[PDB]
Amino acid sequence: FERMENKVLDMEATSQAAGELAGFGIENQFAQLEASSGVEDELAALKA
Amino acid sequence: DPEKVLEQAVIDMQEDLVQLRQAVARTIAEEKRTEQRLNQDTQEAKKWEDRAKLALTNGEENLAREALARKKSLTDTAAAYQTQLAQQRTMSENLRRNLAALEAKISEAKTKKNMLQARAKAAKANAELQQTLGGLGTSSATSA
Repeated sequence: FERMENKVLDMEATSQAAGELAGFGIENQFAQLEASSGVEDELAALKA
Repeated sequence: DPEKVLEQAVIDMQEDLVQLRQAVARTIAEEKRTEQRLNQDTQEAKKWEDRAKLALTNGEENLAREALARKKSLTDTAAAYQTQLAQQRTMSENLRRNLAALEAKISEAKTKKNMLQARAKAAKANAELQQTLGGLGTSSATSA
């Protein structure tokens, strides 16, 4: 449990270290992907 | 040369912003590790509450009050780690906002200097052409 909890603290430090830099455009790209998915559902409604 | 001086200043700023990325990555690890600590302390507080429920089922009020005192100690310790976490969260965001501001300032400074250098070189070249074209031909015609 001592070794495992030290690896949990290493995973919290790793999760901070990834999360603290990773502010990106990609969230707005996922909003464009949801808009494109909405166009494919409108094309499916047109086919129906 | 001011061009070499401002390029070196921008290079020094790359070292400083890389140290600020290291400070963000450190602070990210501290907030994640202190979250992990309070998360496991609150899970142990549930285990000690269940130890009190078993003691109360057996009629051992002495063991139940001791187990509840362990629950109290663990939830107070998790509140101490949540208080420290709040300091790591505000520091993490402060370093992040300072990094975004520093990167923007470097980019603007370098591009404004680059266009000013190009305009200054054209201005001196135009002035040099006025000095060479302005003197010639007149002394040639007078000498002839």
